[PDB]
Amino acid sequence: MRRYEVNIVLNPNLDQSQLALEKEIIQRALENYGARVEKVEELGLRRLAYPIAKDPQGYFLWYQVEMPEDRVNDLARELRIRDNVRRVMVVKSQEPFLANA
Amino acid sequence: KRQVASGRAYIHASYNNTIVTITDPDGNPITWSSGGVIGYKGSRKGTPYAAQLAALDAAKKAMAYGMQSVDVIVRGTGAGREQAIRALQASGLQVKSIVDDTPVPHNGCRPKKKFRKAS
Amino acid sequence: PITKEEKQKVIQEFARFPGDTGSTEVQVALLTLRINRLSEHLKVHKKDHHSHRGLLMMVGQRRRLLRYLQREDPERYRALIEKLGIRG
Amino acid sequence: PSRKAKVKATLGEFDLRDYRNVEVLKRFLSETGKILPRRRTGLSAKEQRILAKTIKRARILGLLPFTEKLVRK
RNA sequence: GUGGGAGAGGGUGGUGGAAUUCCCGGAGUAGCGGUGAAAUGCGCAGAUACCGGGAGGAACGCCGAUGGCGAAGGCAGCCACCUGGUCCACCCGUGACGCUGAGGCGCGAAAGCGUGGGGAGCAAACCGGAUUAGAUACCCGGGUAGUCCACGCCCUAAACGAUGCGCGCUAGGUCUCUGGGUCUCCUGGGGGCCGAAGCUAACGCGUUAAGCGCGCCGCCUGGGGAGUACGGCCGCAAGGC
Ligand SMILES: NC[C@@H]1O[C@H](O[C@H]2[C@@H](O)[C@H](O[C@@H]3[C@@H](O)[C@H](N)C[C@H](N)[C@H]3O[C@H]3O[C@H](CO)[C@@H](O)[C@H](O)[C@H]3N)O[C@@H]2CO)[C@H](N)[C@@H](O)[C@@H]1O
Ligand SMILES: NC[C@@H]1O[C@H](O[C@H]2[C@@H](O)[C@H](O[C@@H]3[C@@H](O)[C@H](N)C[C@H](N)[C@H]3O[C@H]3O[C@H](CO)[C@@H](O)[C@H](O)[C@H]3N)O[C@@H]2CO)[C@H](N)[C@@H](O)[C@@H]1O
Ligand SMILES: [K+]
Ligand SMILES: [K+]
Ligand SMILES: [Mg+2]
Ligand SMILES: [Mg+2]
Ligand SMILES: [Mg+2]
Ligand SMILES: [Mg+2]
Ligand SMILES: [Mg+2]
Ligand SMILES: [Mg+2]
Ligand SMILES: [Mg+2]
Ligand SMILES: [Mg+2]
Ligand SMILES: [Mg+2]
Ligand SMILES: [Mg+2]
Ligand SMILES: [Mg+2]
Ligand SMILES: [Mg+2]
Ligand SMILES: [Mg+2]
Ligand SMILES: [Mg+2]
Ligand SMILES: [Mg+2]
Ligand SMILES: [Mg+2]
Ligand SMILES: [Mg+2]
Ligand SMILES: [Mg+2]
Ligand SMILES: [Mg+2]
Ligand SMILES: [Mg+2]
Ligand SMILES: [Mg+2]
Ligand SMILES: [Mg+2]
Ligand SMILES: [Mg+2]
Ligand SMILES: [Mg+2]
Ligand SMILES: [Mg+2]
Ligand SMILES: [Mg+2]
Ligand SMILES: [Mg+2]
Ligand SMILES: [Mg+2]
Ligand SMILES: [Mg+2]
Ligand SMILES: [Mg+2]
Ligand SMILES: [Mg+2]
Ligand SMILES: [Mg+2]
Repeated sequence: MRRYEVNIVLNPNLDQSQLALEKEIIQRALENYGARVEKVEELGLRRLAYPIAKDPQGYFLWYQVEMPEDRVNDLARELRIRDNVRRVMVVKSQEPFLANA
Repeated sequence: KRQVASGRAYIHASYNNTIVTITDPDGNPITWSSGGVIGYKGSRKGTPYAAQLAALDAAKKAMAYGMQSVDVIVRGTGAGREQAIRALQASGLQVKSIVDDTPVPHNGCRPKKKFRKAS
Repeated sequence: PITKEEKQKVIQEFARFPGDTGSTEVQVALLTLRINRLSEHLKVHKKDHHSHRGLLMMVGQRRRLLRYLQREDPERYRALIEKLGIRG
Repeated sequence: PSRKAKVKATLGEFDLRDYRNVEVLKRFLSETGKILPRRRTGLSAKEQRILAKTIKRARILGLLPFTEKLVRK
């Protein structure tokens, strides 16, 4: 059991129904792969520095989880299955490194 | 015939020649000109003077489309890049902005031996 | 990899007396742990040579320690080998 | 080279390891999308090394750019 | 052993953007390209320049360093997994368990070979243009093997610090990477520069010795003949020892 951060960028054009659906599927995958959700930050629609799948914006989701290591990669693959999912980046969590502290 | 009146101006400048394409704001070409479009044939196309004449010719043919103001985009290092810029500024087209879009790979493709000692 | 509880479990297993960390038995046991794990890694990943050098070094170290044990107390040597299931 | 001002010296306290923080990370990039050299950023070796990975992560997340156009040439 | 650290060390899967080429569409027209100057070449079956979309291969800009890691060859986008080495602090455990190392075994850049994939860019050979007294070349236009992946061979090199490995001893100064501490400074591990003593034919080396010493290994004995002949071992071959 190691601590990770799942970043997920979604389609900005999603309405309530489709978005809530995508979140439910995401959390169902997080459940199915044994990942326990600690803290969640939903940032939402934000500007991008470059277009992603033709869209100038993206819908940002951030999860902090504790899951088994061996399954991690696999989980990410699953998250990429969805058509409406733009980006998935799973980062092994780390302690902050301050400058000017 | 269009009647555009505002557009883009692309100066593609290499060591061997300078070609200038005036387009509508959607990017589609209206007119173009080069060192060889004017009388010049051999190495003389790479001349700054050739760039001046080319820029002016492109701008003229553009003002025939009723073009007034353009945005300049520059690609590539070579003489007559800045001469093309200056000629466009003196052209009778108001120049709004100038931008360097020159393409560079992030270590992408192997160069010809002439361009080597790099990648 | 090798976590803390695994390592402690094997240390307290081969410890001569309570508080024994670096005695030859414990050292050979630890080395054997790492070696079996690394050999398992090299069952796959046959193209990892650099790790394999590590394996070589560990095996050498273990063989040297065991040689010392054989030299000193043959019974403790026999017991250790029987326990870990080495050589052969 | 690096003749104006001190990127780290004027700035607050911040986590160098945070990829999601755009407003602070923008300051470490030039007119183009390029990561500024130490002589500009004013950071140290370790700091810089961390900054690079943070920025690259952010770029992949679509938060920061890779390259950019130069203006007023 | 416990605790803490830095790292392009290695293997597998995934994934990102830039650029090149090609394909489709749009707009547009007389050239583009290339050189010392040109020509071959490409373009009215619409090229070059510009925009939109798509496909594929390979390499990772900035960071990047006078930097880091590795025994060497060598290692650079990002993410996860697997995994090797190493440094520091505590002074906790074992109690000489050490060093070197003929043979053996393994690793070993590039090119090269085998089977099967792949093939954007580059390109031995080759086909052309030019240059020249000639031009089998340098320059330009094309271009196959190859460069890429998997598995299996080959075993070489200016494989270089042209400096075997280990330990102890012999002024300092200065820059740097990475730890710890009473944190202007002290202390440890790396990487550079100037230099005590000393050494060196000289050049230079000088706590990262080429100084003072001890241990073990490999090697040299004028030049050409010649890394050739003969023999043996290795290799599918090229060829190597
Ligand atoms: N990203 C996976 C990497 O794969 C490497 O090896 C793999 C890659 O070289 C390559 O993966 C795919 C390939 O399946 C497919 N046929 C074509 C694709 N372009 C390749 O990918 C790679 O190709 C080359 C590799 O030199 C790179 O230039 C390119 O950037 C990269 N995308 O083929 C190999 C087998 O899948 C190494 N295992 C390691 O670096 C890493 O795991
Ligand atoms: N080495 C690979 C890289 O390791 C980095 O992190 C590595 C280092 O930070 C860390 O070093 C630790 C050290 O902190 C700690 N104090 C002691 C430990 N023995 C070291 O680990 C070391 O030894 C073990 C075997 O015991 C190996 O498995 C491991 O690869 C090696 N680094 O071990 C990590 C794994 O090797 C990068 N974060 C990771 O992304 C990347 O894979
Ligand atoms: K000299
Ligand atoms: K034979
Ligand atoms: Mg020309
Ligand atoms: Mg490179
Ligand atoms: Mg290189
Ligand atoms: Mg690495
Ligand atoms: Mg077309
Ligand atoms: Mg016609
Ligand atoms: Mg055609
Ligand atoms: Mg193709
Ligand atoms: Mg550089
Ligand atoms: Mg080297
Ligand atoms: Mg003690
Ligand atoms: Mg005692
Ligand atoms: Mg040997
Ligand atoms: Mg080889
Ligand atoms: Mg090769
Ligand atoms: Mg082959
Ligand atoms: Mg070619
Ligand atoms: Mg050629
Ligand atoms: Mg062949
Ligand atoms: Mg063939
Ligand atoms: Mg091979
Ligand atoms: Mg050298
Ligand atoms: Mg050296
Ligand atoms: Mg040296
Ligand atoms: Mg030092
Ligand atoms: Mg030092
Ligand atoms: Mg002297
Ligand atoms: Mg000196
Ligand atoms: Mg010899
Ligand atoms: Mg002789
Ligand atoms: Mg003689
Ligand atoms: Mg020979």
